[PDB]
Amino acid sequence: EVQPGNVTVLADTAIRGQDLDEARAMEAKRKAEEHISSSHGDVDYAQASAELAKAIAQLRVIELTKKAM
Amino acid sequence: TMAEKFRDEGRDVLLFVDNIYRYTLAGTEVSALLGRMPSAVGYQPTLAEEMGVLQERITSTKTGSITSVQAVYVPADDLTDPSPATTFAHLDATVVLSRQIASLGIYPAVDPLDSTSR
Repeated sequence: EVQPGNVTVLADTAIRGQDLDEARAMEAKRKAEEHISSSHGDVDYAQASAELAKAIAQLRVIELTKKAM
Repeated sequence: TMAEKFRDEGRDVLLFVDNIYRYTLAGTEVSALLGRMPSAVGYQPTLAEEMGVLQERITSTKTGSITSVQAVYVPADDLTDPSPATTFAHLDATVVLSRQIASLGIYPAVDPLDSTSR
């Protein structure tokens, strides 16, 4: 899109097309008609979450300290 | 003894003892003066016999029955103190009250994860 004294290219980030977008939509539909889900790549969150899950496990603090809540 | 007399007449009786712990405590105070070496947390050596000789004659028989309710104080809220621990065995229904529940205003402050019945 070009203007008086200015111009812009609203570039696409991936190849677009009638067939490619329909293939992507077909996979997006299949993944929902099944119940198949992927794994996020946050290995840091995985490490910290498993460490905190194991550290917090089985520590019988409440009923050790007399805290009612 | 009066409960037993009413039992032997063939009747059925209710017996309410308002704090049985004070029966064992009054023994501890006296135990040392009688010249007996102290046991686990101070109690007399004869704690379990002093308790069983009483608890075992308060029972129903084929001539009459005694239904009894006993209050049982636990010192320092410690349910593992020798006296509550040795008293637990003599009861059919044990209702355990707790301070944590009472501080929530939830009366009667019974702990349902500790009360049980035969």
